[PDB]
Amino acid sequence: AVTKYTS
Amino acid sequence: SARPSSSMADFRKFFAKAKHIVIISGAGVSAESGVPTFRGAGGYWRKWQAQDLATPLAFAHNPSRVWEFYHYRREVMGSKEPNAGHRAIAECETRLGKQGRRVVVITQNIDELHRKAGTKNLLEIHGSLFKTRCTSCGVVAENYKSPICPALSGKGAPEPGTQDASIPVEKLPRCEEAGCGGLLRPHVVWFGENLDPAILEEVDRELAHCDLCLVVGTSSVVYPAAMFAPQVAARGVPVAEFNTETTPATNRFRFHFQGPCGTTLPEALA
Ligand SMILES: [Cl-]
Ligand SMILES: [Zn+2]
Repeated sequence: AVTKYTS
Repeated sequence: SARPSSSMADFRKFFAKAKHIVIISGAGVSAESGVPTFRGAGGYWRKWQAQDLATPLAFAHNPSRVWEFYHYRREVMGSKEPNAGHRAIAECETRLGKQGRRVVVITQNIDELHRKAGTKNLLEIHGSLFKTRCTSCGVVAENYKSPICPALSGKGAPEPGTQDASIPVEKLPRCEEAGCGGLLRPHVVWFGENLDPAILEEVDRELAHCDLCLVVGTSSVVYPAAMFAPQVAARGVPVAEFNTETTPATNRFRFHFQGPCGTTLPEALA
């Protein structure tokens, strides 16, 4: 998959 | 220092010739309509930000709490409308499309304001507050009901100290397809989940072929969205950022226009 996150 | 151009004339040279313009939009555009985003300057819901509640694990543990949050968000859209930035974007799409020039919006936002403003070529990469997906059968449905289920009526209050409603799972929103009755969840991409492969294919196609890219109201901290405009810039294509503040990506772009999008975009896209 290609995954959501915040920096 | 290494800071991008704020020359609107220079921008306009690229805009006048572009046949294929990608506009990437984030939470700052929704913020200008008064939509609470619950990240950055976008406030808190009770003790929490979106990063705390918009996760598979928060929903595993307290699905009533996560639904309270999403219900609040659904219900406040009753008083929120598109802004001059949304309209500049939609009008640009319409006007350019009559000349056979393509404008596509790729949005991180889930509140459907670009749809309401009349944007046609729209990629909603994180889903929609007004769609449900079943945790058992996987069917996606549009849902605008207010309230979404009777048990949520008057729940979702955002005040710190507000107590959990603790709605039994059987009275949260349920699949209505013959023979499922699953728990529904919002059809929104949560932190820790991947984006739909089909949408990401459509996104890569637009990014590979565009000749101008605008990144508007994006903090450029949520990935993979934050990697889209830098990828364009690395192909030598002009990228202009429209945001109230500099971001981690700013120095990767050809222009930075500071201010609310509703002020800068109607001028830029005229
Ligand atoms: Cl954003
Ligand atoms: Zn179902």
